[PDB]
Amino acid sequence: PYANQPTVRITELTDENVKFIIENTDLAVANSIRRVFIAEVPIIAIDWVQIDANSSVLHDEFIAHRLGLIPLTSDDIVDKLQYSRDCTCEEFCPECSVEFTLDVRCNEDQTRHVTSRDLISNSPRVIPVTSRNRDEQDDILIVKLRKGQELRLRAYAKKGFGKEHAKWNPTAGVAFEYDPDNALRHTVYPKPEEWPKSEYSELDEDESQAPYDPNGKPERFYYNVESCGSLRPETIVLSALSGLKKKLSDLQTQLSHEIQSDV
Amino acid sequence: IFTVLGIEAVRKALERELYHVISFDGSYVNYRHLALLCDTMTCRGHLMAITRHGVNRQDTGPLMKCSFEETVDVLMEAAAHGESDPMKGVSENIMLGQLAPAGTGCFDLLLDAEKCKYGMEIP
Amino acid sequence: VIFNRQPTLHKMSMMGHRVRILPWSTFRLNLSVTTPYNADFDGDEMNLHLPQSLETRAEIQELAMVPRMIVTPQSNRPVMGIVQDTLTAVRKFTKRDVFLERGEVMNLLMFLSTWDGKVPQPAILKPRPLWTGKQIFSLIIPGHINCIRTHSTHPDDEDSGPYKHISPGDTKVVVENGELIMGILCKKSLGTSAGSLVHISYLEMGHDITRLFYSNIQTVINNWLLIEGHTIGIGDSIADSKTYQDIQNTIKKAKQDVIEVIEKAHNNELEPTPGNTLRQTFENQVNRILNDARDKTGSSAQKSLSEYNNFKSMVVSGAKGSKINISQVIAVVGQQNVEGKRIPFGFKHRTLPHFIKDDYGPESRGFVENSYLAGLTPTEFFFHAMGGREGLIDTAVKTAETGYIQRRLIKSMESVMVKYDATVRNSINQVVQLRYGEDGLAGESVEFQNLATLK
Amino acid sequence: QANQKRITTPYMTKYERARVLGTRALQIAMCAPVMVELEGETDPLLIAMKELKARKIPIIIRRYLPDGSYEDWGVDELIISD
Amino acid sequence: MIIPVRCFTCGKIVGNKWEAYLGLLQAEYTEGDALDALGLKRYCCRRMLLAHVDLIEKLLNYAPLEK
Amino acid sequence: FIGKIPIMLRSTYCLLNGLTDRDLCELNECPLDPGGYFIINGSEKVLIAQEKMATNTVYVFAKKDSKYAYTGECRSCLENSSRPTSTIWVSMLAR
Amino acid sequence: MGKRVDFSARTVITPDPNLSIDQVGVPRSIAANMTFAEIVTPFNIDRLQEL
Amino acid sequence: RKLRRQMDIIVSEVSMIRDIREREIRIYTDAGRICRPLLIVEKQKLLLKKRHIDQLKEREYNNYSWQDLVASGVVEYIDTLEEETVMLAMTPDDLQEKEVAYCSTYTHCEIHPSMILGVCASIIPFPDHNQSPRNTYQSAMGKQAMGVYITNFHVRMDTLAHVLYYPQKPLVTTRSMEYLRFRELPAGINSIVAIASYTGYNQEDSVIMNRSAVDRGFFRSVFYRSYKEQESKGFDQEEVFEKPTRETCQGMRHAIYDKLDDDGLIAPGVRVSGDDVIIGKTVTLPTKRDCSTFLRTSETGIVDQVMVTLNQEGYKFCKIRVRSVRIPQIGDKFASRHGQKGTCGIQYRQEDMPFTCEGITPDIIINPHAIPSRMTIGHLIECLQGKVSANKGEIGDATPFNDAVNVQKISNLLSDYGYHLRGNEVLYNGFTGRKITSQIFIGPTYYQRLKHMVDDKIHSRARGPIQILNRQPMEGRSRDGGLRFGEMERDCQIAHGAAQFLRERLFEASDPYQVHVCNLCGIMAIANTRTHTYECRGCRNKTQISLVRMPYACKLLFQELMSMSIAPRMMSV
Amino acid sequence: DGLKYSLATGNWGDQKKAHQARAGVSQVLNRLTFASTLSHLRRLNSPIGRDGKLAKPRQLHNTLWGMVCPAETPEGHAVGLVKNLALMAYISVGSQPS
Amino acid sequence: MNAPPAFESFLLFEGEKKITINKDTKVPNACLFTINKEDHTLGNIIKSQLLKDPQVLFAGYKVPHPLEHKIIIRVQTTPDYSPQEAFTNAITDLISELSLLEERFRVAIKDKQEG
Amino acid sequence: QPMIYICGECHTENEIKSRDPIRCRECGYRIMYKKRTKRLVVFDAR
RNA sequence: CGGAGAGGGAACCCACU
Ligand SMILES: [Mg+2]
Repeated sequence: PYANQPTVRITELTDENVKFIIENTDLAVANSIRRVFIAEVPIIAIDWVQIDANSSVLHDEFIAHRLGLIPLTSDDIVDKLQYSRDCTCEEFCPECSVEFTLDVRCNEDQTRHVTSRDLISNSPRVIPVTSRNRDEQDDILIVKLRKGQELRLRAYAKKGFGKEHAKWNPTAGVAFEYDPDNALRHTVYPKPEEWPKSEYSELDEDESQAPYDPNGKPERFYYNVESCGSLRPETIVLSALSGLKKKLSDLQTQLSHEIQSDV
Repeated sequence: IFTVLGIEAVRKALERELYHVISFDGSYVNYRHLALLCDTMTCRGHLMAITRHGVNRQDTGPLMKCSFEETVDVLMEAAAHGESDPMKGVSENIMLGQLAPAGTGCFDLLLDAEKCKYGMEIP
Repeated sequence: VIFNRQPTLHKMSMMGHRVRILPWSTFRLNLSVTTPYNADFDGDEMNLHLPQSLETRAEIQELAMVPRMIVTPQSNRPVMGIVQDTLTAVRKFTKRDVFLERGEVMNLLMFLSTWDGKVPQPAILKPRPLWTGKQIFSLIIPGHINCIRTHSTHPDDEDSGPYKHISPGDTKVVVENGELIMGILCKKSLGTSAGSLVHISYLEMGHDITRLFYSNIQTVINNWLLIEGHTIGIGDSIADSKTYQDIQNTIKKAKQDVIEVIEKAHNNELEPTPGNTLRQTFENQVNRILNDARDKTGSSAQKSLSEYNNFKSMVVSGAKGSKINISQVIAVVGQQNVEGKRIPFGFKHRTLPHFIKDDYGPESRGFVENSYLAGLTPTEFFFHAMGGREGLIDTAVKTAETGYIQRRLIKSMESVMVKYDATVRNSINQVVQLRYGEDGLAGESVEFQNLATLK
Repeated sequence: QANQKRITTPYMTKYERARVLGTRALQIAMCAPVMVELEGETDPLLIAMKELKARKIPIIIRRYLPDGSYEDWGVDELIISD
Repeated sequence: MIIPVRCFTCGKIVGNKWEAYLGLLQAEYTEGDALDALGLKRYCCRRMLLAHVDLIEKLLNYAPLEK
Repeated sequence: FIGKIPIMLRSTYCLLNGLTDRDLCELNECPLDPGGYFIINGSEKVLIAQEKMATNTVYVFAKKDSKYAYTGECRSCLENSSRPTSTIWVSMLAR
Repeated sequence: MGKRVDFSARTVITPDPNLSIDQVGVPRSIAANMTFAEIVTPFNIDRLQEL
Repeated sequence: RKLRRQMDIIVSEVSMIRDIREREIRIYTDAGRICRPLLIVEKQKLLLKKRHIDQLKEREYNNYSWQDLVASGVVEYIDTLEEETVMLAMTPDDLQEKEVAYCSTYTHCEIHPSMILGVCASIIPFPDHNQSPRNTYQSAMGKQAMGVYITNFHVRMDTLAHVLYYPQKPLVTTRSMEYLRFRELPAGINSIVAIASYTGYNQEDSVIMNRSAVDRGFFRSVFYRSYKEQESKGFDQEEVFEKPTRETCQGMRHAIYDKLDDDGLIAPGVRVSGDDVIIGKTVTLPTKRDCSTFLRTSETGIVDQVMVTLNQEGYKFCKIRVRSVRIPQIGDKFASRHGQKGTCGIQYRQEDMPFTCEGITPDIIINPHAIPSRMTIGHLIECLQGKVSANKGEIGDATPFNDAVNVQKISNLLSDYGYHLRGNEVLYNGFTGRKITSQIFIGPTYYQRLKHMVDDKIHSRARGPIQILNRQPMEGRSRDGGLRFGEMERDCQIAHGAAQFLRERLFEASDPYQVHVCNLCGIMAIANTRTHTYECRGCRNKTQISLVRMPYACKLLFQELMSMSIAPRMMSV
Repeated sequence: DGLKYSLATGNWGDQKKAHQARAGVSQVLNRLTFASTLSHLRRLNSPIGRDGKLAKPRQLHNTLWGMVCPAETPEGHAVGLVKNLALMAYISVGSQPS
Repeated sequence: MNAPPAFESFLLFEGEKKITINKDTKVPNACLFTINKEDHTLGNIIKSQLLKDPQVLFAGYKVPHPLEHKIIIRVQTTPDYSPQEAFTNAITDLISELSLLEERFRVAIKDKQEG
Repeated sequence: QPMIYICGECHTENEIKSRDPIRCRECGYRIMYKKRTKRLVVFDAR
């Protein structure tokens, strides 16, 4: 009638992704972890775009959308910021937003590529993902400019999570897999021989799927959390766990208050 | 069949031929509707084909029959012959914005003041 | 509100509804209600009328509400049925080998509105508690309903032989005391047919109870479909490659038979059928051979069909498709017809400039020996396009006649009604029938029955 | 016609049920005195439904026969369908 | 028009991969080698560049509205 | 001067005839635009091709319900003369 | 016989399995434009005043 | 034929036809003969040779064009007359070889059978694997799929202009698209579809979309609408563009006119909404009355650009184009390249959406119950070849009659990339995390977004504007009109037996009206309500007068009949 | 003015006989998609009366192989009457037979 | 124009309650828990943790409508045990599970970094 | 009051008052585009 | 100054179910 004891071991750690396995937990708990990974991990993305000039061939809302999809390096500032709906201030302050500026004009006859490098933040640590790639790769293109064309804009970056908009989704690919060999047979293969073996499967080439066990329960949940570049893949999981824990704590507080008010 | 056997045999044969096309598809239509159609098509002793040549000939009313393939010849004929429309149809009361005798309008509602004695108003 | 799809053909096209406010900007109606309206959700638009006076609001409430309009007086059948995912999922759910875990049973029962909060004793208590799909559909079925239906794949010899009341194939749906005892529920059980389970439910329990029955079926079955899943794929359309060889052999012998019939006709060795000329009897022989070949290839396709196939999982449930659709997808598209005959000689005594003159062979006159998987050779593609063009033209042309027929019928009978004398009279009180339907009985409250004392 | 000669059905048809309910709930909406003690419900249509179920609606129905005659059926006096 | 910033399905950043993809195609690299040289393992991300038509270049051939 | 004839785009006397893609872009025209349409009151107009029975050819038909069984028609036109299609029928009576 | 009517809306229909057969989903834009006339009574007078 | 094949005197378009059993030999030269090019076949061999193919492959340097190919006597233009008297072969390899002889007397061969298709039907992948009505519907809906319709769409001030943000050339394509330039101006996005029944919101031919993909820009588009106006028309009634000022101009809406500039127009880049003035135009009143153009109700866009110029009469002329982006919402009509149309039924976020072993969540989920009756096997083969192509790095080839690619080859190619050979995958439930018992068919398929958005069709009414002749509600979404309670809806209400509802629909909800009619003659009388003087001339009664409630259309029908000398007399007794 | 009126309105004839002259010619170019523009620029029309119960003109004829698209046609009351043009199908322009 | 705001999925209105508790009259020791502005993310874990308690006779969740933002959790427990205390024990056990998982995951990260 | 416009051809900002013929002071080109507005525009990145 | 909103119509064409 109590909680179970989960264990985690890391199978691969990289600036791009984290691959690991969680043991001795529930399928619902694992799915909710995978689900907070996509939905309820707050990051910093720009949500307020003011365009002072746009002579490009991509219109203003197109430019604003492409700007908003640009990830921003927010590893620790997202924890110390506040939601703009919760901050006591007016329109924007440094305590709940980050100002961005973009003033590019094409003057030479060569086509000018407006990239995320051209975005100048007010906070030096909250920047796009052009931070470090040494140990050649390009940067996120925004728009291309013809000679004489320009665009000037000022933007603010808010704190949000992927349930509002997909631009606050810190993860690119969250691989989820449990029971790679169909021992539980939660899925039914009409021809198991035609199905390729999973990466985490432990079977010889002779055998196609694990023998059925009626007593089995879903465990050994395999994750591969791939970061888009805003948060580190290792801290995405920590932030998701903290967010789920605080959400559960808030629900418990509301329930306790309601019960003590009903009694 | 009308020329050889008579109107009642016409009704049965018309029912059979009208059911043949519907049941040829395997679909079913209740006998209620086939009987009603074959009756209203043969309730006047002659073959009342459902056209402007059979529906407008019966003395239903100029207002009723000026809603179907008509509304000029019928109205001028009625004006010329001084015909009176009793307004007992449905498409006749519909034009004048009146309750058609069609259910919820086929009857009248009256107050039973004896049963009004009971009951009281509350704040 | 009263809510209709504009091409109103019958009184189950303008039906009352209760308004629920939903965020986005589209009308949303339940999927059983799709069938009466003839909706498709493929870009359909439906217009909604709000009764303004409270009198007419109450009138709509008491006359034209959709739960009250379940059974038509047109053919004394229910009009709404389980359709298009819920029907297939019910067929897959009420199978004999369907077992639900404790958590899954609780999740499904949470979607039952007419549930007493009492968990039934599972069909298996040990080694571990498992329920059955029929055991949950029994809770779904309201009140105490008793009906007996037969599944689509019910064999004929089963009733005559033994195992009559213990079905090996789990056919012969039997519902007793409001509880599904045995049988797999299909179109012929939960659809719009006469005497179906929903029809018995409407005739026994109230219209509101049958409304709740639709709601419970759809919610719980669509939520079990989250676990079960239902698809269709390119692998569902492939054969064993021995069935491919069988189909090729059937096609080849059919082509040889057509060729030898052509030879007999050319050498004047073919005797005309009495009542027919030589041309039409040759046409009859060719059509018989081609139709027999197509039927044999189709039957081979269904025999090769697997238990797990999604095409079969749809056609057996009757939600969508027919048994000839699988044949046209897998084995043979068929022979293309224009005005009932083979493809006519548009050119000079030939069909296309790729065929030799006076070529009566199956490939030269519209027969397509390829299926939708192997693709159509360009001649067959053109012939199939020309065949489907006929149906497309008919679809457009038929409307301007059928709607006119409907209007002309209505304008001849629009004032015929049942008076309080219980007789049937037109607008001028001329008696049409002394009793409605020459029995005085409503057409929506009758059933099909058998006269035992007859024969 | 007199009370002795009543040839119409003793069942309140669906059209009478709809129209009586509508025209009685309309009266309730215009603050007509209710014939049945209510338990706090405010919707005149539900009030009229409750009155119909309790057989207290102060309305009678005039059923016109085809010949021209009529019959006065009290709502309390004929059988309600539902 | 222009390459999307993120893959519609995955959400992996694809906006910075277009110019590098064209540069790799300006070599002996095939599309299948350029895509996984850029690190596109999932076909959801691969199609983002494989099926993209870059119409911004055709748009830039027109003189601007201002100067 | 007789008048001004509306002229089809990308035609042999249209101002966009034979121009290169760079020139078309300089003229704010689409190089991929196929042309073949008229600009009248600043609105693109496209002459839909109209079918008709071929001229100067003999057709023998047989209409079902008529006083004559077979009828042979040859609608005739000179080389784009002002006269319309002067159709002549040669027919045979049906007993 | 047929004519334009007030208090009528029209839009695209889309499926929704999570409501009963007697329910129909309508947008807030349509519901906020089409009106129903309620007669005031001492029962609903406070609710209608607040409305 | 010899002269026509060298273009000595007879040009290529001229067709020579020899009827053989009947001795006529006809030559046609007139205009309007429809014809297509065909290859020339001698004994059993084509005149097209490796040398022709080589010298034409190195084109743009040897300039050996199609005209030179025609001049070589390799191809001819054959119309229908000449097509009757000729023998064609579909494919030279398969139909010109030693075998059990069929013809052995061919005269022409087709270049490629896929050229029998048109323009909209040449974009269908695997069109011979579909039922023909599906192909017809796709050819019809290809004209409605939104995309970059032209490169110069920004200079093109045009009404009802639709462009998609991120068009993509299809992953699987026909070899005939490169000639339609479809890979340069495509209309659609290569979506990853999963043909599965997920929740039931796609049951009747509908579709689920990925909310996160839509947020990322999936099928997002912008709607261009242009507004034109010109000033002028009389001796003194001069039209002029200006800001209408309340004390000066008499007639004005409640709309705010501050958005206008003092010349009477809005500057581009200003947020606009329904019932907002765009062009302030006033006519002199013999003070002034405005004729300002209002933005179409419920548009709610942004002004893109404003152009001012002179028309051919030398008057000031203004056209204004307004941007309004259309984020894909539920109800928006989406379709594939196989006649599988459907409106979005629900939009789930990436978390709510099913997913593979990887994080791949389908952008689109369609009901599997749309395949078996429609029989769009081309759709399934497209969904398979799209995955094969997106994994291989190649662009898929879906030429109709290729015969070099089939389902078995595509499956074998797919099996090499670590996927099930038939395209099925094991998706996991997005809500519970349990893997779906059945395996889901999923892969990239080229879906199109059609112009039939729901925001352009939704409208309501509650006692809005009224027509002038008969006082019935107006017609049309733009005019805030009402729906037509037509003759069949009237019949349906009769069948329901809802007479009070029928009268409410046709009388109070459309045009309630009262008229006064004499009791002696059923003719309309004259009523002066304020003085309560009710007299019916022709009778001199003034005393017995009846008021009858009537539909205005009924009154106007009676007045028309009286104008036709008919006397409809309506006695209330 | 005659050319401009005829091409702008579609009434193919003198302005006095607006009802007599056949309409539908010179339609406004459909400029929603490039494929739509190409299809509208390659389109044929059969000037026979619509809403007619004679399906014979509407049917796809055998001589439509390679000159008229079999698939492409509107689904409304113009099935088979409005037909587009095949890809390599070319319409002769006429020359002197002398 | 009918599109609801994106923040509607998780933000309570003024006067709304995050949790609502209603006793179930059909069966004893049963209760319905209505949670506003939450979804499967919380409902599934709550249901799974409730199902581990042997004193819980019934536990399940549903979202009445995906367009709406609500979730209903019905809990039936054995007598002498309350559904409210069952729910709060499930929550306080799930929080402990998540905290332990956080500790173990960060330890695993630390030993994976050069270990 | 100023209402600066843009020539379509030479892209020259040229002053025009109210009720004047649409003319560019150079190049004689007769099609003018207005300007971009000065008021604030706020775009969500959604 | 009173919130003024009622804003022609005919024809043809395309398209949606
Ligand atoms: Mg439809």
